[PDB]
Amino acid sequence: DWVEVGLQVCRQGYNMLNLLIHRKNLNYLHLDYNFNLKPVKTLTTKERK
RNA sequence: UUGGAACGAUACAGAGAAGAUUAGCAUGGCCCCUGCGCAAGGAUGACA
Repeated sequence: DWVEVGLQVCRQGYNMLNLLIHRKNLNYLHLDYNFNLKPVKTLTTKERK
């Protein structure tokens, strides 16, 4: 069903973007399920860079 | 007891300013001046 494929692709794209986010083993950027990227805390300027 | 992280965390410190800084004397250069030495050289005074 097309809805099932859409859900699968949304989950797979979330997984791929999550893999890209934790590329350099940095865990202070969180990607929600609505695909909004936000820091998990008040990140320092070096970590922001 | 044994693992995450280790380009991190914390601790200390944080003037992340700006610099070869600055006073005296002697040397050295130049022009005199003064004294002495050295090598010569000028002009001049003096009777029986």
